[PDB]
Amino acid sequence: SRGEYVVAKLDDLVNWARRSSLWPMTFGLACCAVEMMHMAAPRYDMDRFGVVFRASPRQSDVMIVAGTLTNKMAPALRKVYDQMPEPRYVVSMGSCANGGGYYHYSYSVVRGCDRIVPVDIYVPGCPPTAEALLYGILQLQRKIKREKRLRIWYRR
Amino acid sequence: LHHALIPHGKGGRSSVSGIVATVFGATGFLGRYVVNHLGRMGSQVIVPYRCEPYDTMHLRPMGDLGQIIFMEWNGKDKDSIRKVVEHSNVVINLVGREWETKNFDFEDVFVKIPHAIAQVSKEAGVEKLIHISHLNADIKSPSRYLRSKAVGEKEVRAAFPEATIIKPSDIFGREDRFLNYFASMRWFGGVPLISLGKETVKQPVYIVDVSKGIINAIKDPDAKGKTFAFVGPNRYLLFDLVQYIFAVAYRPFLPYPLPHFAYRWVGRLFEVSPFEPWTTRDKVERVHMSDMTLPHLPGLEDLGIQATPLELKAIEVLRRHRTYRWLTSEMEDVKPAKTVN
Amino acid sequence: LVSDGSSRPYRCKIKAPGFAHLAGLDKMSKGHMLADVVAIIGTQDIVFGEVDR
Amino acid sequence: TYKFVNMREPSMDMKSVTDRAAQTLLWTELVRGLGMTLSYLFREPATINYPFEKGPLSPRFRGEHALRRYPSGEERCIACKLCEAVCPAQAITIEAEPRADGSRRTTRYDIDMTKCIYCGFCQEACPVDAIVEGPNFEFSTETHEELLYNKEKLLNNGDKWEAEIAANIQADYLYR
Amino acid sequence: GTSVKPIFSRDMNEAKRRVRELYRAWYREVPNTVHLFQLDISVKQGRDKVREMFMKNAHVTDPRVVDLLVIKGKMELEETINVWKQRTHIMRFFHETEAPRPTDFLSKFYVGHDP
Amino acid sequence: TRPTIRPRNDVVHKQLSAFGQYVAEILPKYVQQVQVSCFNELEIFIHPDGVIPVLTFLRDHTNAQFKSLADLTAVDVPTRQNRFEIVYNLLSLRFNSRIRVKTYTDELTPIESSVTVYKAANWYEREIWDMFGVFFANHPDLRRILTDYGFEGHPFRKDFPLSGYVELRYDDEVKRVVAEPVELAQEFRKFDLNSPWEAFPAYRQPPE
Amino acid sequence: LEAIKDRVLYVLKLYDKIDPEKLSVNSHFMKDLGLDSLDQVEIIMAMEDEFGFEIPDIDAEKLMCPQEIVDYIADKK
Ligand SMILES: CCCCCCCCCCCCCCCCC[C@@H](O)O[C@H](CO[C@H](O)CCCCCCCCCCCCCCC)COP(=O)(O)OCC[N+](C)(C)C
Ligand SMILES: NC(=O)C1=CN([C@@H]2O[C@H](COP(=O)(O)OP(=O)(O)OC[C@H]3O[C@@H](n4cnc5c(N)ncnc54)[C@H](OP(=O)(O)O)[C@@H]3O)[C@@H](O)[C@H]2O)C=CC1
Ligand SMILES: *P(=O)(O)OCC(C)(C)[C@H](O)C(=O)NCCC(=O)NCCSC(=O)CCCCCCCCCCCCC
Ligand code: SF4
Ligand code: SF4
Ligand code: SF4
Repeated sequence: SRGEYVVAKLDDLVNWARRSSLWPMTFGLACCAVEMMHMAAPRYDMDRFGVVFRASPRQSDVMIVAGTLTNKMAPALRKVYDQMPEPRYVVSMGSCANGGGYYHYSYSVVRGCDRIVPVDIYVPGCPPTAEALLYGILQLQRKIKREKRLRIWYRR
Repeated sequence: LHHALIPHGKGGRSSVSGIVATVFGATGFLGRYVVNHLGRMGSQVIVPYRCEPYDTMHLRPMGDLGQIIFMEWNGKDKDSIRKVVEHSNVVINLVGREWETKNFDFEDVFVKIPHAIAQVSKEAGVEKLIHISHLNADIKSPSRYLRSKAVGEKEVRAAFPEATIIKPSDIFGREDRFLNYFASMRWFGGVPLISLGKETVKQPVYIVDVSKGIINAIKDPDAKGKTFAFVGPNRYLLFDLVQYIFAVAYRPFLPYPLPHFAYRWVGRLFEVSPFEPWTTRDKVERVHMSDMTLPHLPGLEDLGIQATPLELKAIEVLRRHRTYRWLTSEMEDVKPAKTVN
Repeated sequence: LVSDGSSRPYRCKIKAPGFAHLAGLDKMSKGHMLADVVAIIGTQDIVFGEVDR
Repeated sequence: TYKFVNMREPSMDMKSVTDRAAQTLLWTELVRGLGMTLSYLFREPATINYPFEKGPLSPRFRGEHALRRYPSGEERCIACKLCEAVCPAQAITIEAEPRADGSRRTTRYDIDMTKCIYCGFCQEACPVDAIVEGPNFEFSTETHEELLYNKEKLLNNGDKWEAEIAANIQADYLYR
Repeated sequence: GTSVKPIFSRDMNEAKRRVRELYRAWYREVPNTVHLFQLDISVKQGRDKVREMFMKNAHVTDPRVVDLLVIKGKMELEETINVWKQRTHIMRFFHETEAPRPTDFLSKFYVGHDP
Repeated sequence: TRPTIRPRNDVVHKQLSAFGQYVAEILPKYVQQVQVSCFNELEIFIHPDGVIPVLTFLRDHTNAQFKSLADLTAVDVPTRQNRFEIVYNLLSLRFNSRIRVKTYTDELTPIESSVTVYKAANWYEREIWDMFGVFFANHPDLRRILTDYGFEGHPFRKDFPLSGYVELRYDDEVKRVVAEPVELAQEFRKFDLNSPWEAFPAYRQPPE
Repeated sequence: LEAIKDRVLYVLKLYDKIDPEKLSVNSHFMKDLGLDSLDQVEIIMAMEDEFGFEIPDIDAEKLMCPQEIVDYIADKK
């Protein structure tokens, strides 16, 4: 159909820009944040993929929860996630952000950032290598490609 | 009971509540509240969705690992309905639109889909079925919404005789229609009201109260085949209610009478939007219609929930509609509206 | 490290150098500005994993 | 011994004073910085073309876990729970019982990959080289539950990566 | 020891004086806490909660324990005044998301093994 | 020679013992006990009300210039009448040495704040209070440093459970993070690792 | 002093736990009205609200009756 074809091509166009223009928030906790820095380093340059760090959550599309989320920090992480405008995606990195990590049975650690914010991608490791995080970012990009928002709207 | 369905724990996040609930229309306002309550209780929740998976993201942190399961379903697909209700002992029906799209109408969302869900659930052996209807569901109602509501309620009762049919009056909350719709008339200059809102009496009900009643109806053993009416504790005139809404929002209130046919034409103009319409003729009819009084039907007090008055939770919804000048004004700063009891 | 004769340490206090430096951050930032405070934090070289433990 | 980093003093002769004045007026060190940056511009970048080019690794690399087998196909694990005892994060759960042929074999062997710290103590404590940390590291998942491995998943990982794991163990087992 | 070192307040009279002073400090702060944090509760609710939190330690008969309690109360107040806390903690005082725990023997017997 | 056995330092042992005798003679009013461990570490156990005089002496005396406060912590021993054991580790750069000063206190007894002797005592004593419940009398700003705002209980006590009593999560109904009673999907598994056979005869205690 | 008396009585009558029917200028807070220390503290703070001046804690304890309150205020003008 003409309408279905138009909405499919338009959805592919929209998903391409979001897929190829990821702007993660400058946000790191604990040891896992160093692997983000090595990913940004020349060896595994994230900028060549369209992945550019931005400081303001308003101008950010992806939150990389990289490191341990504590009880004293959870309100701030939730606040910045809320202040980040839609569409927004979440990549948790490392065992601490995935589940509890080395500090699962701790009185002051949140056993998983998904108790606070909806997580789109989980990157396993302690810390995951820069290659592993780059693979996670590419997997997030492929996940973005499969979104069909205009196709859902047209058939709604 | 099956050994896996025996409740365990202290009713926390990681406990077992023995409830396996398929929540149709969970990607909505009442749906999200009900799913949150179920997950907090510690139940197995299945979320049938037809929308984009991105729009189901907020439901993920609502339960522990493996308790929320997302399965794609189609409204006119009994195979998908059976797939999503195969292993659940409770089925909750909250599907409903306030407008009519090209493919789905009020007949589809309120008669065909609820009847299909009720009939397929009966074949699958689902123990309990909760079905959400409207309080002002009249077979000869002026609104197609309410006519379809009544017909679908009859069909659901015919298909699943052991159902619990809940009839909320007018749900108000953060992501609601009621308070937001009445507080969003700022942009169109004044507030158009039919007969200046002097002939309409409404008693809105709190969303958390509705969700708690829905949860309690599941745990109540002697609410199997019943009909409950969920209404608020206070009844207001429409004029008084809108005046209180604008007073809490700290917006100037300039009401004016608009004849019913003119308001219907205005609603007809606004419903040509392919996206979610701001208002429709059916919405205008429902707003003008007065909330019915049904003393014989049980309610929140019968289910064990004390209805929360509007004056306590109005500031949760209407503080967003204020400006920086009045953002920090306290809850007590605005006098309660004039009730009609 | 305090050991009570068993196979598990009874007490383990960890003295990180960044704790005292960050404690002294306030004094070093007297009569300075925001950029100067940024520079002072950088020159103190604080890692909050070891600061907090 | 010790040395002073900043203890020099500049000569006050006329030539040095004029050189410093020229450096102040004509931004010589700024031009030097520009030249260094230009040199780096004309150098060759160190960026690898991922995923078509992969970073170097070693046989000792700790990645995704796996449960191995003897060449006969029998499982190596003997349910001795040494890995469970030594696991710093308590990420391993083991339950065993006598098999139909009387072997000491596990019925439950779960590893929580959101709790594991990938420290490699389990493969050190294994006396039969059953549990290993293989070479795979690209196993990111879209859901939390997929990272809660069990015995079936770990055996599948072992069968999937057995050749590379065996080669790495052959290459590095003389240092252990 | 028979001669226990006093933190301050000596006997229980000065401890009660400090308790009343801290109660006044908390009471005059509830409107500011409601205004700044943009709480949806009433001022009366906040004052009632302060009163309840004071009353749950009314059985203490040791001046040193009372002094430590008022020290920690002043610490909590200075956390609130300086907006170090968020709405999260102030509402954590209210336990707004807990289900009503049963207290009768029959309900406890029905729900589980909890004494 | 014994390659696997750490060598002893009799010179340093004798020097530390002589200095311990020196300080014990100088300050009989507070010094309860002096010890030198066999790996050359000097320890002084003093009365709790002598913290300020002892630290001031060990900081300002010409023969004891312990200018740097290396560490300050506490050890919780519930079986003692005074459970908390406050430990000061001091470094003397002029004489290239280290010393340890240990006092005792319980829940309700304050310990005089030593921020007038060393400035690092500010944050160190704040941490001690936050983690053990020990109150320091003249502290310029005594408040929690590491625990969450509004946290109840002092985590490092031996009787405080490992996972605490509350846990945090985001509740969508109230649109904020909430604190709820702790509930673990998998309980921490307690291991009894001690062998029932005595390991060190030298540390055997009288049966009594 | 009649103005002070009526202002004090107006403040007292607004208090929820104060019974206006049994309320009188000579009614003791602890005995006649059956209050406690914190209720008296709240009453003293409300009195500070009306007259806009500070009441020391030692002075605040010597105001157990409305007559005592009005006498203290009159002495302080
Ligand atoms: C002014 C108004 C806005 C203007 C917008 C239109 C102008 C721009 C037109 C579109 C820009 C180019 C879009 C196509 C990009 C092609 C690049 C190519 O590499 O993409 C491939 C194909 O592109 C996408 O897959 C298809 C979607 C993009 C094209 C959509 C169809 C055309 C839409 C309408 C275009 C004209 C607009 C008309 C209406 C305004 C697959 O890439 P991908 O797999 O990801 O990368 C994997 C990583 N690799 C490379 C290392 C392997
Ligand atoms: N809200 C109110 O004031 C009152 C509501 N009710 C009734 O309560 C129920 C819940 O209402 P509410 O949450 O406010 O409304 P919403 O519009 O917010 O939610 C409707 C839900 O049904 C789903 N849905 C809609 N159309 C279809 C379809 N064709 N096929 C499948 N799923 C569909 C929606 O999913 P998606 O995101 O894909 O569209 C969404 O999950 C409704 O039945 C309504 O009639 C009764 C009284 C008052
Ligand atoms: P009258 O003197 O007869 O009665 C006095 C009282 C009722 C206090 C007792 O009879 C009494 O004196 N008891 C003696 C023991 C004692 O001192 N009890 C009081 C302990 S002090 C205390 O518990 C302080 C606690 C800190 C305050 C809690 C803060 C909570 C703030 C919540 C704010 C809500 C958000 C707005
Ligand atoms: S997962 Fe490991 S590397 Fe990452 S923050 Fe936790 S301890 Fe550090
Ligand atoms: S690598 Fe370490 S933390 Fe991970 S399962 Fe093995 S022993 Fe446990
Ligand atoms: S250490 Fe090896 S043999 Fe022992 S239980 Fe673990 S995997 Fe099995």
